[PDB]
Amino acid sequence: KEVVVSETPKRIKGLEFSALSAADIVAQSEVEVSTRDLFDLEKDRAPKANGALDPKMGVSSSSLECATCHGNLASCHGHFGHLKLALPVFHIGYFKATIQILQGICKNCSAILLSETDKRQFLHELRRPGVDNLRRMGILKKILDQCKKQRRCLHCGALNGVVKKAAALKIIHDTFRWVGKKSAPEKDIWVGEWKEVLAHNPELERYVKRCMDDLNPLKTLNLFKQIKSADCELLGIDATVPSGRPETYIWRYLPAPPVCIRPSVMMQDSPASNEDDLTVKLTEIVWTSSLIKAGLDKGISINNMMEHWDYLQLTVAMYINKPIRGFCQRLKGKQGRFRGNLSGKRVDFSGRTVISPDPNLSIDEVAVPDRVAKVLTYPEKVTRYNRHKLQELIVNGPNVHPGANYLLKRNEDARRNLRYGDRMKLAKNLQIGDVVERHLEDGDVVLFNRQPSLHRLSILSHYAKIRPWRTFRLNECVCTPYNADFDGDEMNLHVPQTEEARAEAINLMG
Amino acid sequence: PINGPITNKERSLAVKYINFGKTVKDGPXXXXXXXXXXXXXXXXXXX
Amino acid sequence: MKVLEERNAFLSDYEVLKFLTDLEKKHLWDQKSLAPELQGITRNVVNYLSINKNFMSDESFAELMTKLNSFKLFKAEKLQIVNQLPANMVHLYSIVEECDARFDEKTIEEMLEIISGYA
Amino acid sequence: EKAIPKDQRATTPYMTKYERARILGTRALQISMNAPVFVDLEGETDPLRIAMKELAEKKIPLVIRRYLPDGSFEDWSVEELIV
Amino acid sequence: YKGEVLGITRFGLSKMRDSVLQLASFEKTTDHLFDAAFYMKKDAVEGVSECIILGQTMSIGTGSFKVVKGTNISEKDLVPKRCLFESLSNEAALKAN
Amino acid sequence: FILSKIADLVRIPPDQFHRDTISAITHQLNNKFANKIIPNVGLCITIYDLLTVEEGQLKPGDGSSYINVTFRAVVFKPFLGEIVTGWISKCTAEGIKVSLLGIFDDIFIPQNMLFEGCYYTPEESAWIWPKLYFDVNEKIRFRIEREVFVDVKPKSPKEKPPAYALLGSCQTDGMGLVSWWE
Amino acid sequence: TEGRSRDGGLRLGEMERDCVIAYGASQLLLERLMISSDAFEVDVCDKCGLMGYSGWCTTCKSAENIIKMTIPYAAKLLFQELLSMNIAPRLRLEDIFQQ
Amino acid sequence: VMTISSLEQRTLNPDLFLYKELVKAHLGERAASVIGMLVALGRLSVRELVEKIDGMDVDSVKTTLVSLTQLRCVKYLQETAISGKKTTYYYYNEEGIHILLYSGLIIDEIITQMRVNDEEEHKQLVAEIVQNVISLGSLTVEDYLSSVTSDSMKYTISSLFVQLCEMGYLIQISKLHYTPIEDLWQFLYEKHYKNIPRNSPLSDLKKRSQAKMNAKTDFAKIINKPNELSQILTVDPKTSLRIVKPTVSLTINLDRFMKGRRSKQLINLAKTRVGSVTAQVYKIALRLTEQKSPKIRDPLTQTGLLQDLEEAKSFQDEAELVEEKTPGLTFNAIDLARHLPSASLINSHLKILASSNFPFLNETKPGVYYVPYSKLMPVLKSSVYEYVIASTLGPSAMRLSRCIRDNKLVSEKIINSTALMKEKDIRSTLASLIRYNSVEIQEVPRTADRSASRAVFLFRCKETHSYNFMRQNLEWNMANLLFKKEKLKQENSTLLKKANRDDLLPSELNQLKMVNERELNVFARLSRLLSLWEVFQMA
Ligand SMILES: [Zn+2]
Ligand SMILES: [Zn+2]
Ligand SMILES: [Zn+2]
Repeated sequence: KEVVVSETPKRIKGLEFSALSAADIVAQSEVEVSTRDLFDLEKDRAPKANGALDPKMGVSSSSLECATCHGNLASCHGHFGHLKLALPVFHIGYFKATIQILQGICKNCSAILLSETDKRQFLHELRRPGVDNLRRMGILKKILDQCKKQRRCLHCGALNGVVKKAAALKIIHDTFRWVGKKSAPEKDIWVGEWKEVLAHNPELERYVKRCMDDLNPLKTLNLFKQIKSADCELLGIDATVPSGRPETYIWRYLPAPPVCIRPSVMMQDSPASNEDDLTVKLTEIVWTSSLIKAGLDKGISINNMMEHWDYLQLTVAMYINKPIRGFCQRLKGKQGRFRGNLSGKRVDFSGRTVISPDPNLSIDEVAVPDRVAKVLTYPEKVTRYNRHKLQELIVNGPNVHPGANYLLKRNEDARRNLRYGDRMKLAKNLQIGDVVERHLEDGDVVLFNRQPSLHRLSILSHYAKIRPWRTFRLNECVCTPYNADFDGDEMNLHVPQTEEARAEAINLMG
Repeated sequence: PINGPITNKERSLAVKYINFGKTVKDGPXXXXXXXXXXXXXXXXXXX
Repeated sequence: MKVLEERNAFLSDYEVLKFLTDLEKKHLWDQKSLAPELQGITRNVVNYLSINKNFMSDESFAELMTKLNSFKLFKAEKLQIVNQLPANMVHLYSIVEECDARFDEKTIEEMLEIISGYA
Repeated sequence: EKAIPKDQRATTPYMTKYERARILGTRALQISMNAPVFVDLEGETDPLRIAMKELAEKKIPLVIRRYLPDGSFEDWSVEELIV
Repeated sequence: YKGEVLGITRFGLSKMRDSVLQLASFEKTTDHLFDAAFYMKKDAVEGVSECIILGQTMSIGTGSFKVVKGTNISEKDLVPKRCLFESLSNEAALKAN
Repeated sequence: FILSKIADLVRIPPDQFHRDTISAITHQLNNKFANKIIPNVGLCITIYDLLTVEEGQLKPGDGSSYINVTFRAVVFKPFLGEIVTGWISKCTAEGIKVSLLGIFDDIFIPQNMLFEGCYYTPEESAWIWPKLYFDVNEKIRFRIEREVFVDVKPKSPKEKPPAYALLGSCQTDGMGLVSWWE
Repeated sequence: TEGRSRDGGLRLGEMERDCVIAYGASQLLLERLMISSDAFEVDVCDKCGLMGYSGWCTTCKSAENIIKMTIPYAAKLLFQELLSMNIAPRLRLEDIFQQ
Repeated sequence: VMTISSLEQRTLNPDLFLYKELVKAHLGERAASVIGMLVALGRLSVRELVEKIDGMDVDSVKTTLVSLTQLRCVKYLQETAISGKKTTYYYYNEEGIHILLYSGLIIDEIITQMRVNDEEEHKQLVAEIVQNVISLGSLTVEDYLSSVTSDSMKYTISSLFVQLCEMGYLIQISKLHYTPIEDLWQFLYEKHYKNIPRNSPLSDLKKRSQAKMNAKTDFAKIINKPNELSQILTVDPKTSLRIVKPTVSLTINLDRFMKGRRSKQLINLAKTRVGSVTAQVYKIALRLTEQKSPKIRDPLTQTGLLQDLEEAKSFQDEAELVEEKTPGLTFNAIDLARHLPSASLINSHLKILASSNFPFLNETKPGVYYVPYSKLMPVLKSSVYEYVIASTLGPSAMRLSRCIRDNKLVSEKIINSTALMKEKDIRSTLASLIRYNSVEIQEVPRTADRSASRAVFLFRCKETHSYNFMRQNLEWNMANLLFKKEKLKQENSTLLKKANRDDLLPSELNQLKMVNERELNVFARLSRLLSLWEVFQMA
């Protein structure tokens, strides 16, 4: 019972970039979407049931029992599920690389068209122990332009042309630039095929022609299922086989995102529950997907289903790439832009106020007004010493300056905030392992800052003080480092937390 | 597909197949110098 | 957590009670001073162990080797007969592999009489 | 991997100011965790100011450990170090 | 030092550093993420701006050394003896048979 | 019972600095395993000795003492085929479940390899042999045969619990009751 | 958040970020940009480096190899963004101790 | 849910895992490592094995090397560089694992076709002899003869030894016989590029004819060397009967084993289309003429080099003319009811096999008749493939397959009319037909220039893509077949070890019969689809 658990400090080394293939997502599946469209609502109290949004996927509200785990928002993070897409719908980002993987490969054999020593020489090249990233781009280019000039197919027999990707998201390989006025064995069959066509109905073929040949996402996926092992390295894919080799670059499954990715945007000036754009996207996918799923064996026809399946690749490419964009943007466009000037946030336990001189304050001393010192806390762990005075700070109350606004017991409660009541007897126990936040006072360490930072002399650290009125006042000895003309400018204030970082600031940055 | 318990002859062939496999697993003595073009491999082939 | 080996030298149950008497002696030493969460194994071991041989020794244990030497019973049976079913007929029939077999009429009865010389 | 003996060292005998930052920080953090003190303590508050007093008499039972690029390790005692 | 003069510009900033996150940090967005996935880069998390992402310590300045206090335990009391084990056990199978 | 040899890392707080190392590491190691089950090595009971202990390190943001040591802990399993004293506890129609007081109730022997004439009855009569039978509170000798190991499900704060489970085959005569003899 | 009528805060810029780097203080940066702002824990496994919930690695069910550590919320959020798009932000771990 | 549906293993191992699966049952552990890595990375070097896996260096490598060499599971090649030293590169060797997948199947045909004698001691004799051959991987005559007991008949086992050489089957061990076809062609291509004493810079195209023609005649002597050689085997010293050379060793061969099953495929087509007697008349012909018939050996020049665009035929028809030559010239003149185990002349039964030709055989020359080995394959691949769709899906799937193969690349307009009956059900099975490849989809728009919907559609060709999908049937069938048979072992491993030591209780014998049942049937399923795959490996 209750097997032992051990722990050791762990750092991070490197990452590994790759594509998860078909094993993970289905195994990463908590639930399955199924159903279709709507919210899949229950019609009584209006909750969500299965489908896109669902209790065991994620939680957009304060209660919302997850049933996979418990403690809702304060515990659960996110869970993953998959979606079944009818037919291998094409990718978006890998599309550029998908042309390259479709380039150096035979259409005859669906195999590499290179020959002997050529392959042998390049295989020796990249295996040189040291390599620059530039060496990768150089050779994978070279080897790709080497198969351009060769008009001759190896074993597997006859051959084809090149692929120029004419169109979007429509891939067409034009067989072209055949030997001039030289009869090919395939050409005799080629022109022979059309002779049986133009015989029946001469009207249409002569009207429009010379579109050569395209490649459907389904058959090019079946064209990738031949090459395995051998060399995928010249194609840029190394196999230690956590993954199933480049069959992964075409969508079959799909990682339906948790509710931690997008929630249901809360309320309004009027009571309601509002969806977010990403929710509308994938719930629409289940519809246009099951459209092909439903009709196969029963209804419709040939030329109808087609563009609907061609509409599917338009949706997914739109999905992960009134913008209506739900994904590729928020990753790219989140609270920042680079013109050479970035943007930032997140500074807690702080304050801001104007400036004002004083002769009496020595350097490294900075007077902080008591009014902002009441709302400015700091963690303290009472041991062997503080027991005397800190228990007096508890009974003092969060009104006068020498007091404490919070208390934390080693028994790990939620927290003890002392405003509403208590005090008194509560200060009688005060076990050693507790934590109490005292008001800011003299003898502490606080670092000084000005927003338009220039050089190393911007950030400094001083002692604090408690004085009247309201302002941030410092010695007039230094106007230099912050370039302070006074005039009623603005000044940042930052107070550390742990004893480590506090001793770090004053004994070094002082 | 189809099949089932058909062709007792094939069953005997299957039994033999299992027997031949068992004999290989039990086995690993000369092997001599044969066909070795590598002096390093020939030295290890001595034992 | 890392393990340096499967199994070290075989330890039967004798010194368990002896060195858990040290664990006893250290913390509160139970019954005597009666007038954490180690109490699970503590009350458990001493109870099962001691109650057996009642209804032990020091020297005669190490002196029990004498005739237990000349026997070929090896290891698995050796440290086993220390406790279970001493000194009557078909008792030891079960524990030892191959059982009676080779020697029967007298020599095995020499086992019974000596292990009956325990209590 | 193995430690270079106390005999010979290529490292400078003095201490960096960055080292002092961690020392006072470390030891004072142990005070808040309710450790004992090896130095006489006058009546006062906080872990920080009693830590600087502790370093004044060099009562810190710590051994500074430094690393080279080749992994030749090191051993340096705080008490033996002089500034 | 690399043997060719280049740097400080987005076209020239990629010369030595193999870290994709810090290069996608200063200037780039789409390419470096997909390029590193294509060629299946690995590299490592080493530098400063690289570590402040994953939220771990730093290899320079104050974090250039490891603080230690030493126990200095004796090598004597560490070894007791196996009690009444190797005596009866082994000598039981080694006599007369 | 058997003696395992393992290694581990111990974190001792500043509070234990007043005492001796070996005494501090002891208590800590006791809070580590004790009654808890150790994977694949069997169930552990107590701690024996301490070896190899060296200078402990310190991480920047704590102030504690981290020491990596190896030690030999006393664990429990007799061997594949050993017979050991015990007695039954509960029952249904599967087979009898024998519990050894002092270690665990985990031992359960279903009736398959048992004597040819054994059967459970809904009549509330436990078992019957074509000799006699017995019930709870009476001592039982059981032999070990099969052993299985599984992982653990996540803990749920306020069935498949086979953390450590042993079963056996008693068919050889003279097992299950000690008063049949003598 | 930012501004007024909600709640306040302050600003640490990259221009300013280099200043505290120039002092060479590692400890100050660990507290301010992690503990002081957003502190988060993420369950990760050594094999198939990824993120998961509780004791489940999901796609592989083990609970034996899962190690729990700390890491900024922006990191995980960046990973959940990347990973949903087709890329692998895999993570491997190593022990600091044992020399 | 629960992953027990085996979706985990489904995606990531085409080809590949096949090889190291079989050798795992053979040996396992280290043996599966090297071969499995030899496949994935292809060409491999001795030092390179150590780097990747950290495979217990130099203890396993040297051990696995000689282990794979005796059974020749690795293709060996050695050369040097302009810099210096030496290098030895290993390849996955032919199919030697498929032979391990064969085993008794080979010995089957060995026993069955060894008749024209009648039910002799041969059964228990050569069963012991052949099983000793394949297992060791190589057998010298004398050292093997030493294994035979003394004070008995020594030529009793040698009664059939020189009869093992026979016509096909076991041949001698010769030199470089194991060698990459690409490499041996390049090594033999030396003395060709190398040959000219600064002759003259005229007609650069003559360098083509020079090297090629001289390579082809030098290639023929090498490939026909193992084929037919009477030197070693037919040695006949006095004071005895014909006895094979005690020095030169032997090895089995691809010749008549791959031929025997190929004839069966022809028989299965024969027997279907004619009577049982006609199948026998056609059989007795094939048995005599199978020796000089290349058949399975047909291309022999294909692997290892380019063909051409232009000269492709001049290559192909050069093979087709020698495929015209040998069958026409060499093969048997008309006989009359040779022996056999209908009186007068049986050629009348050939005439009913004559008047009816399509789909297959019945090619005649004046004075001599024989079955072509070239034009026979297309109608052979047709039938079998059509029977596959017949077996897998219903009757509707059949009819539409040929409907696309009558004419070519047409729309649904004349298809709906000319196919059978109903639109909706056709669209149903059209989706089932277009489900996995094999009809593709056409490429052309109707006046949209690739823009949008309502464009014309056509169904066309794609043979090799309608072929390779039967090559995906190779591994994944046998995979789970053999795997869950092996998983049946480790699960029952505790039982099997108890059974082996016994060689008791009601329930122990129950699970003993269980596994043995599953064992038998799963090997019968193996050989079944085994015969199905073998016909789909060509054209
Ligand atoms: Zn949850
Ligand atoms: Zn090709
Ligand atoms: Zn995992």
